[PDB]
Amino acid sequence: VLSPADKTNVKAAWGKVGAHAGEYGAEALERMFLSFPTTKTYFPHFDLSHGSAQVKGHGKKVADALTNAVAHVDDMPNALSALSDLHAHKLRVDPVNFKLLSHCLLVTLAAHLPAEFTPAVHASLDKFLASVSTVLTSKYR
Amino acid sequence: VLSPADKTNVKAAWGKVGAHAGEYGAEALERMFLSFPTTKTYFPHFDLSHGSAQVKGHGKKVADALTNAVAHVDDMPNALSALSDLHAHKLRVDPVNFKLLSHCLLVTLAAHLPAEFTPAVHASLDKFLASVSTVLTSKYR
Amino acid sequence: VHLTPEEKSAVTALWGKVNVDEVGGEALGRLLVVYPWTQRFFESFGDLSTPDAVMGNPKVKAHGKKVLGAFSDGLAHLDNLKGTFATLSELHCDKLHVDPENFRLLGNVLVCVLAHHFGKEFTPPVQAAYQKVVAGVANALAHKYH
Amino acid sequence: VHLTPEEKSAVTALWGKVNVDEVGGEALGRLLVVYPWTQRFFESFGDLSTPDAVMGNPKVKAHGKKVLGAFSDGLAHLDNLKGTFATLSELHCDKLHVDPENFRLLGNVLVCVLAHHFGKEFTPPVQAAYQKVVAGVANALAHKYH
Ligand code: HEM
Ligand code: HEM
Ligand code: HEM
Ligand code: HEM
Repeated sequence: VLSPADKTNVKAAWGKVGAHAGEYGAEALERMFLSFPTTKTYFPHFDLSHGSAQVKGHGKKVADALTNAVAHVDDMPNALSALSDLHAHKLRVDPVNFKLLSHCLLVTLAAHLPAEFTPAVHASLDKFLASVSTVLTSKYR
Repeated sequence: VLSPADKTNVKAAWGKVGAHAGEYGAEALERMFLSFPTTKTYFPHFDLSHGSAQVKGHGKKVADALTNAVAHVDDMPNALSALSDLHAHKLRVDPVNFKLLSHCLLVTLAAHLPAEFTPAVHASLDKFLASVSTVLTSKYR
Repeated sequence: VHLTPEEKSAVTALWGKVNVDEVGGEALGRLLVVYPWTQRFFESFGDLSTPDAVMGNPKVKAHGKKVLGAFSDGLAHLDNLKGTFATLSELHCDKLHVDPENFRLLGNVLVCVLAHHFGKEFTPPVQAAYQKVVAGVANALAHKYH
Repeated sequence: VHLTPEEKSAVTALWGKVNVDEVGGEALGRLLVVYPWTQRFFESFGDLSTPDAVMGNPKVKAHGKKVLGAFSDGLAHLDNLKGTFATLSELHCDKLHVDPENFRLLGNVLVCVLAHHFGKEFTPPVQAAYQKVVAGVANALAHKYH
């Protein structure tokens, strides 16, 4: 469960991210494709080169979903419901991959939040992305 | 989430286990120690030899916990509250190992329930053990 | 992956009793039932609407025969799994875009099917040997993924 | 796992800037904060009750120095990680009873610590190189587990 401190930490971190959310989402995907090449199997229709507009556009959408999740941190299953449907029944991304993207989002946040990425905030963000991942896979079966 | 059909399937399959619950628990543990030897790092205080009283005793405790969960499948968090506490605060078994024991329980059930282990029941049992595992790790952080 | 001589003997002996077409259809069917997201590769295969429809689907059964046939052949080369499955690894990465986690899920389902099929003959030591094998095959099929 | 010559250069270049003592304490401290069940191996280490207590704990810092020191030594040895860590692998299995999953967790935390400390310099290709490295070290340390 996300604690009140977790929720405070997540809002603070994501708030500092602010308008860079989309750029950081794209960076996290890029990190994912390089660090965990098997994740590329879900994007054969993308140019996955550095600076790809397709990766940039998808990163914007991922980031916006996370912003929406933060804004509904007490009511995340409904906020993410359409994305839970989409991943469960259309995209059908193996659940194992959400941990990979979550790690890469954490790494991206670390690389951009020198002041904010304390051990406590680190822990909260890890819990939050695991929670988002759990919601996103909740309708798989 | 566990559907009504999942609950029906689990109750029927585990009902058949009946008096063999402890035996099957011990067998699952032995299968786990042999197939996934890293799990032995949590039992250096046990005689892990085949047929040991320690492994038989622990198998029975694991099995009875599952019977408790099956009997209270509508509210497993409350049913397993003491056990969730125990694993989170004291045993601190890494969450990855719950999938290992769950696979070995599933294999043990498949080997003893030829009539009952249909594809649908297979799926329901896998979901149920994953749900139990989620409850037992829910308080880890 | 490294099997002992007795483990290799155990694998070979049990597999001699396997109807590969039958176990292949059963394992692939159960994969699609137990882990339904794996259905994403098989939109062309027709009716997958229920467990019975999946298990009874002749295209599901056909691909099951094909996959487990290749698995079976690979058991002749337990000393070279990486090399034996290298060209299939390339194909699955380059053209089929199959997440290697699918290979691990199928290995797990296969172990369940063998346990269901063989009952008590699928002893804890025989299972441990087969776990090494399905891990090794999955690792071999994943090796070329770049 | 095997690193590209260019991945090796990226690893070596970044590590020349790493204060192994400090990064080591930071990484072990964060492991105990982010994945607090890992504190199970450090019962005698004193106060671990809050994040500030964990990070400031002298025994945590000292052990972090020790652990990352051995990590560092291994980076001279990237084509032979299994041989390099064989002795410590046996120790962790036989005497310390440490689930090798802990090595993967520490690997993840170390990558986060490097990103946090180095910022933009920790580029996606440099991270990718370090992921291969921490995976290889974790695998090498898990290798002797029977
Ligand atoms: C925090 C985790 C994730 C979030 C918030 C997220 C969110 C999203 C969003 C918002 C979309 C666009 C939906 C639309 O346009 O209707 C999307 C699509 C997609 N996602 Fe996820 N996703 C996550 C994890 C993943 C992972 C781990 C993978 C695979 C490695 C993945 C693969 C895809 C693919 C292939 C698409 C379609 C892309 C396209 O063809 O345009 N997602 N996701
Ligand atoms: C997945 C379902 C699991 C269930 C239902 C379960 C249940 C239990 C129960 C009922 C006990 C005894 C509690 C008591 O004596 O008050 C116990 C203890 C224990 N469990 Fe879990 N457990 C599970 C998973 C695991 C796993 C995966 C591991 C490690 C691989 C593990 C490691 C232990 C250990 C080391 C003990 C203490 C054994 C002893 O000293 O007697 N458990 N568990
Ligand atoms: C032991 C594991 C596996 C083995 C040995 C294996 C082997 C094979 C072989 C021999 C082929 C035919 C290649 C050709 O015609 O050139 C094939 C094709 C294919 N495989 Fe795999 N496979 C395995 C697992 C999987 C899994 C788990 C999936 C997806 C869930 C999968 C998806 C596919 C698909 C979509 C094709 C193309 C089928 C077609 O074109 O009709 N494979 N595989
Ligand atoms: C991943 C890279 C790691 C390396 C290279 C490493 C290396 C070492 C070394 C050199 C020692 C000293 C052994 C001696 O003096 O005989 C040690 C001890 C120890 N390590 Fe590891 N270690 C690693 C990860 C871990 C992790 C992640 C954990 C647990 C979370 C762990 C648990 C321990 C424990 C409990 C000791 C004994 C500490 C004591 O004296 O109380 N190690 N390790």
